[PDB]
Amino acid sequence: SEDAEQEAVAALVALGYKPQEASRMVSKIARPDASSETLIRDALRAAL
Amino acid sequence: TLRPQYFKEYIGQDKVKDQLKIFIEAAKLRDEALDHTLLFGPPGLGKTTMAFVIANEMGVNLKQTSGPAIEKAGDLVAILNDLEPGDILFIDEIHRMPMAVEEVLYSAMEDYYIDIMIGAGETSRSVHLDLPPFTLVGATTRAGMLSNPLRARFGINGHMEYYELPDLTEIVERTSEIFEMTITPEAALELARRSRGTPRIANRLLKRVRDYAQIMGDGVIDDKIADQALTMLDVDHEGLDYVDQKILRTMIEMYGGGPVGLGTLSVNIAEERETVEDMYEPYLIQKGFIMRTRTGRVATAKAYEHMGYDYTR
Amino acid sequence: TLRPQYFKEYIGQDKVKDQLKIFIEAAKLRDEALDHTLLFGPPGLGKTTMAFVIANEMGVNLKQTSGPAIEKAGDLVAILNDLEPGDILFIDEIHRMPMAVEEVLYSAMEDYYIDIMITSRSVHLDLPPFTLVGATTRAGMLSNPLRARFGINGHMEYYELPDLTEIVERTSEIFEMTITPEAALELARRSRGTPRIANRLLKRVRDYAQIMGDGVIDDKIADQALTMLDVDHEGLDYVDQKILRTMIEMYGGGPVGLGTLSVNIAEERETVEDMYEPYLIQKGFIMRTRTGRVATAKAYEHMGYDYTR
Amino acid sequence: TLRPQYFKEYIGQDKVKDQLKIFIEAAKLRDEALDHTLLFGPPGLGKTTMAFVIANEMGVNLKQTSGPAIEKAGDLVAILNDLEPGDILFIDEIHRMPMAVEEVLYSAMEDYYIDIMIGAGETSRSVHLDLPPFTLVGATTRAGMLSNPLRARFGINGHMEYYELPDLTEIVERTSEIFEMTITPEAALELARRSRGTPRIANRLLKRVRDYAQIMGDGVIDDKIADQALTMLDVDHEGLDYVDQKILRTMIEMYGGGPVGLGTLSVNIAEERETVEDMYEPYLIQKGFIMRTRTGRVATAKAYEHMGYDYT
Amino acid sequence: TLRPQYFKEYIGQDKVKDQLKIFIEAAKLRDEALDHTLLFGPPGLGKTTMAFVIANEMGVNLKQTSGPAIEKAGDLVAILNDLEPGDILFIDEIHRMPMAVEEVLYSAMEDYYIDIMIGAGETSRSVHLDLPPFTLVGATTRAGMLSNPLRARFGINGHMEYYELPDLTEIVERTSEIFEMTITPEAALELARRSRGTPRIANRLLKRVRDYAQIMGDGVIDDKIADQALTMLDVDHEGLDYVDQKILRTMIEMYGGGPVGLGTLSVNIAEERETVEDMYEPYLIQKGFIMRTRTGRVATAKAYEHMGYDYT
Amino acid sequence: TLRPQYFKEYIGQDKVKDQLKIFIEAAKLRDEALDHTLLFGPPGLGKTTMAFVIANEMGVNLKQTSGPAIEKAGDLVAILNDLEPGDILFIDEIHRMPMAVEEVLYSAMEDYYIDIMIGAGETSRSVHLDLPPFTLVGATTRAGMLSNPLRARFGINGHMEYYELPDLTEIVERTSEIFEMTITPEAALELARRSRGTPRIANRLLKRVRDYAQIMGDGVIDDKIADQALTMLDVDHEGLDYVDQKILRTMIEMYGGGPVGLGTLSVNIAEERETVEDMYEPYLIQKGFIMRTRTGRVATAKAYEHMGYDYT
Amino acid sequence: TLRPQYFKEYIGQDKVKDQLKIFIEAAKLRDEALDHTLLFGPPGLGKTTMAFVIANEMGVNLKQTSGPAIEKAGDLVAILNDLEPGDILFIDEIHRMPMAVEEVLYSAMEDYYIDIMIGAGETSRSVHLDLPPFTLVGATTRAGMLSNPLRARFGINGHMEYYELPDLTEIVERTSEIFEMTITPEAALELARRSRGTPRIANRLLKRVRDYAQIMGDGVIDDKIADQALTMLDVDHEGLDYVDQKILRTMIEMYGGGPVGLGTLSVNIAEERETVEDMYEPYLIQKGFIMRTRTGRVATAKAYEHMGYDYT
DNA sequence: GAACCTTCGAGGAAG
DNA sequence: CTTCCTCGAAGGTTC
Ligand SMILES: Nc1ncnc2c1ncn2[C@@H]1O[C@H](COP(=O)(O)OP(=O)(O)O)[C@@H](O)[C@H]1O
Ligand SMILES: Nc1ncnc2c1ncn2[C@@H]1O[C@H](COP(=O)(O)OP(=O)(O)O)[C@@H](O)[C@H]1O
Ligand SMILES: Nc1ncnc2c1ncn2[C@@H]1O[C@H](COP(=O)(O)OP(=O)(O)O)[C@@H](O)[C@H]1O
Ligand SMILES: [Mg+2]
Ligand SMILES: [Mg+2]
Ligand SMILES: [Mg+2]
Repeated sequence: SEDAEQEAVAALVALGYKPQEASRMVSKIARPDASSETLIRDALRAAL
Repeated sequence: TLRPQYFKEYIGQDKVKDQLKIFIEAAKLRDEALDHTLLFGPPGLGKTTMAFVIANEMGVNLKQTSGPAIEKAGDLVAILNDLEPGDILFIDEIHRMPMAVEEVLYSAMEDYYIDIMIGAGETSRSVHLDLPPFTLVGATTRAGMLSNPLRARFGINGHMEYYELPDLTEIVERTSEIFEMTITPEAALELARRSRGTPRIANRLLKRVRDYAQIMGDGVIDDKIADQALTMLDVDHEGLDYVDQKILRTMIEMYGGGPVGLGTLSVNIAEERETVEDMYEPYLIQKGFIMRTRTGRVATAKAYEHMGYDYTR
Repeated sequence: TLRPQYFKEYIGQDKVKDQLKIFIEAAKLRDEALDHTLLFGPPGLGKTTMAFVIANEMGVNLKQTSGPAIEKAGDLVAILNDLEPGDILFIDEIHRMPMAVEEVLYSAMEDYYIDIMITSRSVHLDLPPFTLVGATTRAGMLSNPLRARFGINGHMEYYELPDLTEIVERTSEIFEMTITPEAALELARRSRGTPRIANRLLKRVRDYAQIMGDGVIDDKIADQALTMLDVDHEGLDYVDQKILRTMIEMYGGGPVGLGTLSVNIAEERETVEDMYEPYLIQKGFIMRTRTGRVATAKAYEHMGYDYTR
Repeated sequence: TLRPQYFKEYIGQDKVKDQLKIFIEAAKLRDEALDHTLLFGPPGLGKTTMAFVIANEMGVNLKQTSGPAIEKAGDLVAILNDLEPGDILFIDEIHRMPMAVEEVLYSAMEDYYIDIMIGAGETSRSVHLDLPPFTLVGATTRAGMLSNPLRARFGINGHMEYYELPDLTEIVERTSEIFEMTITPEAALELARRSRGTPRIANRLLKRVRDYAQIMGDGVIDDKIADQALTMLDVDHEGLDYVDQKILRTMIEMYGGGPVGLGTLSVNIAEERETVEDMYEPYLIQKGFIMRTRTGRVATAKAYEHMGYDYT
Repeated sequence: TLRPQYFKEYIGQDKVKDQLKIFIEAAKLRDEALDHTLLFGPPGLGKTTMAFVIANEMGVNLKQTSGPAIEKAGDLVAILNDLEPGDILFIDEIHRMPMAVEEVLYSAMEDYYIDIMIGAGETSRSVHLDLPPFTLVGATTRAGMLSNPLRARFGINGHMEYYELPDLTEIVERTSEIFEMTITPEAALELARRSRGTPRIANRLLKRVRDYAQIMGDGVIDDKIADQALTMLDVDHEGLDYVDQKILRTMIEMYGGGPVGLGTLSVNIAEERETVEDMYEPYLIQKGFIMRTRTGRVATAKAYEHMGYDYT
Repeated sequence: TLRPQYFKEYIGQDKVKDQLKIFIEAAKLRDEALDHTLLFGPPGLGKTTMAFVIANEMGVNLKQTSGPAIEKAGDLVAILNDLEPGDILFIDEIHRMPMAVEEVLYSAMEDYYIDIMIGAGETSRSVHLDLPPFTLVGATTRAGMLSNPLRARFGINGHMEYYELPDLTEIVERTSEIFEMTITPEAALELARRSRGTPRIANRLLKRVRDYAQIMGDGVIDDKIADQALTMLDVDHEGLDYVDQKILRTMIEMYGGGPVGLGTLSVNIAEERETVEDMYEPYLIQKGFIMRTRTGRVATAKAYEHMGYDYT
Repeated sequence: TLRPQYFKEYIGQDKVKDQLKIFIEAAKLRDEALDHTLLFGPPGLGKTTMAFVIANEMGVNLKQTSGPAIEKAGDLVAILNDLEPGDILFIDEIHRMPMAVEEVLYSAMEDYYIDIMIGAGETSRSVHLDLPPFTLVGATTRAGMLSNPLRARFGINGHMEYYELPDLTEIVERTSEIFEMTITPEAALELARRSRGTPRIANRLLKRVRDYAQIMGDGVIDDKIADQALTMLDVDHEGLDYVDQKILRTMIEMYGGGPVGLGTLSVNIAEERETVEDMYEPYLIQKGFIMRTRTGRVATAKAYEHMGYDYT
C-alpha cells in the first residue's frame, strides 16, 4: 500500500497542502488498504 | 413572499426569471444538469436569493461559498467532492478568485474530472478524480476582469435590472406586513418612487417612516403622515437628498451650468472631493442631470427643468 | 463639563437633533436596539459629542475605539466578542479601517455573526443585538457596500449667531468668567460658525482680561483683546485681509491666478488654497473663474473701496 | 470533438490555410523544423484549434501554456528544458507575460539559447544554455500591442479573419448533426447572420435555441421558431446584444446622440469604463454605429435608423 | 550663545512676542500648562529659536523630535508614553508626519488619552492610555499641508513676519560681539540693508565679510573694508545678486521693459525656467522691481531709477 | 551564420564604417578601449549587427541587454560588475531605460566607478566600486530622445540611413548565396525594390519566396515566380503592407483625406502610436504617400490613385 | 591627469577661484572647517572637478557619494556616523535625494545633531546623535529643485560661468600635452571656437582630431589637418550641426526670414516641437542667429551672411 | 487668423 | 495605494 499512501501525500501536496499537514492528513486514514483514489478522496472529504 | 421559493413567488426580474424557466424545464426533460450560469448586474439586486430559487426549481441542494474564501486548489476540490449529483455551487465575486485556482476549475467544469501530475518529469504519473455532475452559478459585478477562457466555459448569461415602480411598490406593501403597520397603496407608491430602484433603500425608508408614524401620528401610514415623514427627511420627489439639490442649485446659480471643476464645486458646498465624486455624483449621472467633460462638470437641460430654472443653449 | 450630556443641553443642530429624538423614542417604545447611525460633516460641529449623547439617552454603556487603533481582523473580532445585549460600539475615524476589516464588519452589521478560522478549524460565533455608531469627516472614503447598511445618516451643519451666542455664554460660566450679552455676540460673529473656534477665542480673551484688566470681560475689554488678536469684525485674519487688499489694489479685482497671487503676498501656494481661501469663497468674498479668481462687490464694500464694475 | 483536426476538415481561413500548407510541406522536404509562427486576430476564431492542426499536420506533440500562467523565468526554463527535438510549444496571450520573461524568449528565438543569471548580492554570474530544435507558435489578440523587438522575431504571420455567411452555415449544420437536431437551411442562415461572424457565438445560440424548440416547438428548428427564440434571447437581428442595445438607446434618449464621454456613458449604464472600451466598443465601431470624436462618442445616422429613431 | 535664550534677547517679532508674553504669564497664574502652539512662516525668521524660548520662559524641560523621524504609530506612542506632568513636546517639520499618524494626536490633544490594543489573540482588548498635562509645540513652513482637524486643535498660532532695518542692524551688532569682531555702526547698517530681511542672511554676510577683513585687511570691519568686501561678493545696495541685475538689465534693454514671457527671458540669460521662477523672480516681485501681468513680466519705474535708465 | 562578422562583409553605411575604421585602428595602436559609441536611426538598419562587428574588430566579448529589461540600480550594478577588461556592453532602446538607472551610468561612463550602499541595517555602508575599462554601445531612434547629461558622455555618434536599391540587391544576392538557392538579377532587384529599404524585411521575404519556389516551382527564383510569390503574400507592388493599406483606406473613406491627428488615427486603426510613429509614418512620408502639416497628416494624390479613390 | 588638481592648474572661473581662495585661507588661520558650499550651473563647466580641488587645497580626505545612492533615511544616517572631525562630505547630484531624506540634513547642517528612533520596535525612545565638525559640498545642475530651507543653509554659493576663447584655448593645449600630441597655436584656436564654450566638448573634439591625425597623417595636428577632421565630424566653423544649418536655411528659403511660428517651422524641418525649443533653439538665440519676437522668431543678419544668402 | 502667454482641469505613473 | 506633475484645452490679446 506504499503506492497509495505515498501517492495520496504526493497528490495532496500538489493540491497546495503543506507537506507536514498533508502527511498527517493521509496518515490519519485508518484503512491502509484504501486505494490512491480513496485515500485522496477521504483525506479531502475528511478535511472540510 | 419576501423570501420566495419558486419563480411563482419571486418579485421582479421578469426577463431573467422567464429565460431561466425554459432552460430548467428543458434540462429536466433530459437526464442532465443545467449549464453553468453567470449572473451580471449592479450590487444589491437579489442575485444570492435567485441562486437558491434555481436550486429548488431543479430539485437539488445549494452549496454557497465565495471567491475570497477560496485560497488553494484543495479548497475547491474538497468543496466539489461534498456535492451530490446535480447539486448547485454558487460562487460570489468569482472575479476575485486566485489564478492558481482558476486553471483547475476549467477541467472540472468541462470534463467533470481532474488529473493531477506528479513526478520529476523524467518519471511521472497521474491521479484521476471523477466528479459528480454539478452546475456552477457565478455572480460578478465586474465582467471585463474575467479571463476569456473562463468566460468561454459559461453558457448562460443573466442580466439583473433595477426594479420598476410596480414591483418595488409590492415589496414595500409586503415588507409592511412583516411589521404590524398598515400602509395605504398610494403611500407605498410615494416611498417606492423615492427608493432609487433598490429594495434595501426602500426598506430603509419604510423603517424611518414607521418610527415617525407611531410617534408623531396614530400608528398608521396614510398619505398625510407619509407627506410629513417625507418632509422631516429632506428627500425630494425624485429621491434627491438635501445635498443633491444644493449641488445642482450651485451649478445653475453660480456657474450658469458650468463647466466647473470638482475642486471648485467641493469648496462651495464645503465637502470633500472624495465625498462628492463617490456619494452624490454617481446617482446624478444615472438620472442624466449632469455630465462629465474634459473642462469639468456641466448641468444638463433636464436638471434645469427639474429645479425650475430657465435654460438657454 | 464642556461636552453636553443630554439633548436638553445640546444646543442647535435642529435637523439632526429633532430626527434623533424621534428614532430614539420609537426604539425604546419597542424595546429594540437603535439602528446603525453614521455621523459625518465638517470638523468641530459636534460629531463626537453627539455619539456620547446618544448612549446617555438610550441609557447604555458605550464601548469606544478608533479606526487607527484597529490594524487586523483579529482586533475587531476580539472587540466584537466583548459586546453584551444592547451595547453600543462607537468607532471614531472609521474611514481608516483596512479593507480587510471592513469586509468583516458587513456580516456583523447585517447577519450578526462572524466566522473565524482558528488544528486549523472554523468556529461560528453569534452576536447579540448591538448598535454601531460611526463618525467621520470624509464619508466618501468608505466602501459603497458599508454605507448601504447604515440606517441613520446625520449630516452636520454650521450654527447660527443666536446659537453660538448661547454657547459662548454657557462656556463662560464653566470658566466662572463674567461676560456681558453684547460682548458674547462680538465673539460669535468671529467664530466662523464653529463651536470650537468660539471656545478658542474665549480662552484667548480670558487671558488678556486677567493680565490687562480686572478679570471681567466687558464691552470695552473685548474690543482691546480682539484688536490685539487682529480679527476683523467679519472673522478675517491679517493674512485674509492682505489677500483681498492685494487683489483690489494691484489687479483691479482680477482675474488673477493662484500662483501670481501667492508669490505677491509671499505665501506658499498650498497654504493659500487650502488654509485661507476656503472661508473667503463660502462667505462670498471671492469667486473662482475659468480665467482666475475675482473679488466680488461684497469685498469692495467690506474693505472700503469704490466699486468699479 | 467539435473542433477540426486537419486542414481538409478546418473550414474557412482560405488565405491562412493555403499559406501554412505551402510552408509546412516545404519544411518537410528539407527535413527541418518550422519557423516561429504568430497568430493574431479577434478572439474565438479558432487560433487554438489551428495550433492543434499544425501540430497534427507536422506530426509533433503539442505543449500548451499561457503568458499569465508563467510567473518566473524558472517556470519557462523548466518548460523549455522538457522539449524533444521537433516539439511545438504553443503559448497563448504571449503579449501579457512579464518583461523579465521576454528576455529569455529573445535569445531562444534568435539563437535557441538562453543566459540565466545566478547568485545574489555581491555574487553575480550567469550560465549559458542552448535549446534543441523547436518551433514556437504564438497567439495574440492585439498585434498592435506586442513588443516591437519581439514581433520582429516571428518569421511567419497569420492574420485570422471573420468567417463569411457561407462558412458559418456549414459550421451550424455540422454542429447540429452532432447534437442530432433537425434544422432547415433557412433557419441555419438566420443564426449565422446574427452570430456576429464568430463560430463560438454561433454555438452558444444554437444550444439555447435547442432548449426552446424542445418546449415551445416540436423539436424542429424552423425559421418561425428560430426567430421567436432569438427574440426571447434578446439578440437583435444584427447581433447586437442586450448591453449593445442599452448603449445605443442611452445615447439617443439621454444625450441626443452625443457627444458623450466614455466616463459619463460608463457611469450611466452600470458597467466598468474599461469593459465598455475593451469588450463592447470594438464591434459597434467596426459596424460604424459609434464614431469616436474629440468631445466624445457620437451615434451615427445608421444607429438612428436601426433603432427606429428619426434622425435630426 | 548665537540663539537668543529669553525674550530680553529675542529682537523683533513684536506681534508674536507680545502675545506669547500675555498667554505665558496668564498660564503661570493659574498654575497650568500652556495651550498648544503652532509656529509657521517663511524660512529663517526664528521659528525654531522661539520654541526653545517658550520652554525657558515656562521653566520646564524640552523634549524634542521631528516629523521625519516618526514613521509609524508605534514611534509616537512610545514618545507620548514618556511624558511627565508639565512636559513640553516639540515636533519640528511636523508636516512630514504620515496622515495615519496625525489621526492619533486628535484624541491626545483634546482629551489627553489614546486607545491601544493590548492582550493576545482572542483575549486582546482595547484600552485607554491616559496622558498627564502636556504642551505640544509644532513648527512648519508648509502649514497648508496639515489636516484641517489637526490645525483646528492648536490653541495658539504665530505667523512670523520679516524684520526691518533697525532690528537687523541690532542683530548684526550682537552677532559681531559673539565673535571677536569690531564693526562700525555705519558698516553694520550697510549689511542690514542688503540682508533681504532675513536674520540668517544677515549672519551669513557677516561671516563672509569677516573672512575678507582678516585676510585682505587689518582684521577690523570699517566702511572702507565693507565696501571692498561687498564689491567682491557683488551684492548691490538693494540686495540684488549678479544674476538679478542681469535679468532687469535684459528686460529694459532688449524688450523695452516688456511685456515678456518667462520662457523667452530665461533663454536670453542662459538660465532655466525653473531656476528663474523659484530663486530669482520671487524677491524681485515682492520688492516691486517686476510686475506680473496677463501679457507677461513688466519692469516697474522703480527698476528704471535703480538701474539708471530713463523711464520714457 | 548570415550576420556579417567584419567590416569586409558589412555592406553599405559608408559614412559610418569609414569613421569607425579610423577610431578603431587608432584605439588599437594605444592599449586602451574604444570610446563609448551611440548609434541611432530607423529600426532594422543593422545597428545591432554593427555592435558584433566592433567586438570582432576589437577582439573582445560582447554583452547584450536592453533598456526596458533593467528595472533598478541593483540590476545594472550586477551587469557592470560582470564586465571584463575591454568588454563591450550593448544596450538596446537606451532611451527607454528608467531615470533611476540612467543616473548610475553617469559616473560609470566618465570615471569607471560607482558609489553604492552595501549591506543591511547596522551593516549598511557606502562602498566606492572601481570598474575596469569598458566600451558602451547604445541604440536609440532619435538623439533628441536622450537627456543632455547622458548624451554629453557619448564620444562617437553614428547616424544610420536607409539602404539604396544597389546595396539591397547585393545583400539579397549574398543571402541567397548562403542558402543553396539560385536567384536571377531581375528577381533579386524586384524583391529588393519591395523590401521597403530595410535589410531585415528583405531577408524575411526571401525566406518565404524560397519555400514557395520549392513547392510551387522548379526550385529556381525567377521574376514570374517572385511576382506570384509576392502576390500571394500581402506585400503590394511597391512595399505597402496591409497596415499601410488600412491607414490610407481609413484616412480617405472616413476623414476624407485628412487632416487627421496621429493619436486619433492610431486609436481608430487599433495600433500603438509608437508603431505608426517609428514604423509606418516614416516610410509613408519619405515615399511621398503622407505629407506632414501643422493641421495634421494629409493623404497625397499618389495615395489616392494607388487606392483608386477620386482625388478631387 | 585630465582633471586639474590645484588652483594653480584650474584655468578660468576667476570669479569663483578668487572667492574660494580667501575663504579657504581664512578657515585655515582660524583652524576651522570650511563652511558648507554649493556649486551649481550649466552642464560640464567643472563643478565636480572643483569639488576635488577644494578637498586637496584644504588638505583633508574626501568622502564621496551621490544623491541617487541615498534611497532612504537609514542610509544617510549610516554615512553621517562615519564622519571624522574635519572630514569633507561631497554629495553629487544633490537634487536627486527624496524630500523625506533632505529634511534630515536641516538639523545636521545647522546644529550638528540628528534625532533618531532606537529600540526593539516594541520599546523605543528618541536619542540625539552628535556629529563632529564637518563640511558638506553639493553639486547640482538645477538648484531650483532644492527646497528653500536647504539652499538657505549653504554658506558659500558658487555659480559657474561659461569660458571665453582665451581661457578655453589654454585648456585645449594643456590636454594635448597629456596626449603627448603637438598642436599648432592656430589649430588650438580653431577647436576652441567650435567647442561652444564648454571644456567637455573641447576635449571630445580634440580626441577625435587626435585619432585622425595619427591614422592618416604624420601624427601632428596643424591648421591643415584640423579642417579635414572637422569636415568628417561635420561641425561648422561656428559649431553648428547639420540640424542647426537645416533650421536656419528653412526659415530663409521657405519663409524669407520669418516671423514664423515654431509649429509651422517644426513641420517643415520634420522635428518634434519641444525638441526644437529645448535642444537646438537655446544655442542659436544666445549666439544671435535667431531672435524671438511677439509675432515669431526672425533670422538676423548674422544668420544670412553665415549661410551665404543676401540680406535685405 | 496666426502666434504668445496665462490659467485651469483631469490623467497617470513613481513613488 | 497616493502624491506629484504634465499633458491638453481655451480664453484673451495683438498684429
Ligand atoms: N426579489 C426580492 N424580494 C424580496 N426582497 C429582496 C429581493 N431582492 C432583494 N431583496 C432584499 O434586499 C437584499 C439584497 O439582496 P441579496 O440577494 O441579499 O443581495 P446581496 O447578497 O448582494 O445583498 C435582500 O437580503 C433582501 O432583504
Ligand atoms: N473553423 C472551425 N470549425 C469548427 N469549429 C470551430 C471553428 N472555429 C472555431 N470553432 C469552434 O469554436 C471554438 C473555438 O475555440 P478556440 O479555437 O479556442 O478559439 P480561440 O482560440 O480563438 O479562443 C471551439 O469550440 C471550436 O469547436
Ligand atoms: N549590411 C548588412 N549586410 C548583411 N546583412 C545585414 C546588413 N545589415 C543588416 N543585416 C541583416 O539583417 C538583420 C538586421 O538585424 P539587426 O542588426 O538586429 O537590426 P536592428 O539592430 O536594427 O534590429 C540581420 O539578420 C542582419 O544579418
Ligand atoms: Mg471628533
Ligand atoms: Mg527650524
Ligand atoms: Mg559632474
